[PDB]
Amino acid sequence: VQLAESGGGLVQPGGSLRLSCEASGFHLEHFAVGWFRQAPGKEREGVSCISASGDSTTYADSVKGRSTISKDNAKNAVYLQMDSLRPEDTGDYYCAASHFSVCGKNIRKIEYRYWGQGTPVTVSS
Amino acid sequence: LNNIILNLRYKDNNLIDLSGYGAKVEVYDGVELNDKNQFKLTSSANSKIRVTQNQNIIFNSVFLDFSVSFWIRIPKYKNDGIQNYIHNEYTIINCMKNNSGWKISIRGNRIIWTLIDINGKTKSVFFEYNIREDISEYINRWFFVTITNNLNNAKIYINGKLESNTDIKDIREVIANGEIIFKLDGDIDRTQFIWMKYFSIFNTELSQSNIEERYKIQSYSEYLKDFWGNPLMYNKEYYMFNAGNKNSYIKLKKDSPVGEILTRSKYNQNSKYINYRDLYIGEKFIIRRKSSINDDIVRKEDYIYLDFFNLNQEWRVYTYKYFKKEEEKLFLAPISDSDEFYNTIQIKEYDEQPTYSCQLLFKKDEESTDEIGLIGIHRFYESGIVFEEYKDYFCISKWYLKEVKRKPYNLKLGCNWQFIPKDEGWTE
Repeated sequence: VQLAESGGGLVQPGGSLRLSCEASGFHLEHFAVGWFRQAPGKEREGVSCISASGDSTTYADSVKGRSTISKDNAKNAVYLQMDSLRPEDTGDYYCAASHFSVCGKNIRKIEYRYWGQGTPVTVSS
Repeated sequence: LNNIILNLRYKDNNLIDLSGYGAKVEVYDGVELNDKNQFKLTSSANSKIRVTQNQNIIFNSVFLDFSVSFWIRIPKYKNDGIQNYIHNEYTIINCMKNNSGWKISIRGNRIIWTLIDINGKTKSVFFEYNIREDISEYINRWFFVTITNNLNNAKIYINGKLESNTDIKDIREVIANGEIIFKLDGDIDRTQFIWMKYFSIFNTELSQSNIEERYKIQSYSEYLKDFWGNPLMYNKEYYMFNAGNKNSYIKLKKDSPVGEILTRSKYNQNSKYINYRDLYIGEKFIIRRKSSINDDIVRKEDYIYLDFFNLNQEWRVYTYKYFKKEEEKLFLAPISDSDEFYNTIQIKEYDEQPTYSCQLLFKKDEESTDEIGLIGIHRFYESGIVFEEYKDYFCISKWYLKEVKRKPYNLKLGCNWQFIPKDEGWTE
């Protein structure tokens, strides 16, 4: 019961990038799912999250317009499209599963149970 | 009439005969009283009650037909003094004159009604409750005893149901008009005691109908009750018990905001006489008001916060405001005035029969009309596709909402909770 993590690293300020995760271990239908970024010198923060179904997803304000998030029940996977990247969105990126189906307005690391292992992104000159 | 000749009840920090015949009641300094009409017989010598019945009015000589009714609460055995618990019998109420009359005794898990005629001849009838139950519904909990006598059969009814019968044709003249002495009398331990309520002596053989009705009436209260039968209190510390999952208990999952459901640790010693499931386990809960407050007694339909102690802090039990499926896990978290959650619970007793269970209903507004769900235990998905694995969680479900409307009310429902406070009548 672990979570695979994919998505590239090095990109130039303004580009785009897609991050993905495969649910090798448990089924994924009935659990909400979230994405968390951790930059050097900071503690993990929520970026976006999706309901167990597709009822509605929530985003952090800074990437609010930029990123969009999706979920596939067939491939058992979840994706995060991040466009117009800033030189600040750089750091390790993680995925996790919630205990509840609902995806709350605010994002708390407490609700999410699986993690591991981390795919790094870097945005610089 | 009510066919009643004795009726001890509470008044002005005293007990009193309100039968209307004016018996003289004497309560010594060793007997403990409370306004909820209970009284406690201890081991100390001055813990007795003498009743002098009225010898100056009715035919105070003998009765062919009579009944004795009362509520009782008997403490659990000591886990080491078990041998003493089983061996020693002791009298609690004695009514003798000239070596004849009745007496009520207790030998361990057995309660005894004994008759003696003037010839010295004796006859008994009793009630025994299992001391191996994982959850006993009689041990240290209030129940209702009634004993009916004619000149053929001595019967014992517990909570309205007939439980024992004995032939007493060989039994002849019984002397009734002796002093009635409420005192623990035998080879008892220092820490021995008994709780009693609503003592009444009738001069008739009560029918099962009359007895069950009396049970329903005296059992009724506007307030709710905890695991033992006493009033349910605000601001008091409680463990939780699920009527549908007797052997289960709630624990905050590690590094998590949800409620796990684990299995109660049992009696793990080497006596082959007893067996029980530990009751003082799980998160310690506590009920709070939500604002005419008065006394700290939790009544039906009252609006409450269900809190509990995590580490060094009082946390609260919430739900997510809109969840899609039928049921959803409950969200345990520090106390906050949040937007995404409901925090207010309305506490209900959907049961029409005498029960110690209550249910917890989440509503949108206390002025509103829409019902979210009831609080219970549900089995949620957890692991992989290759091997299905499910786990019990502290939940809120819409499913109970229609089930409660079924009559007669299903006692084994998972929305049925009972609160268990530390009581000196239960050691483990």
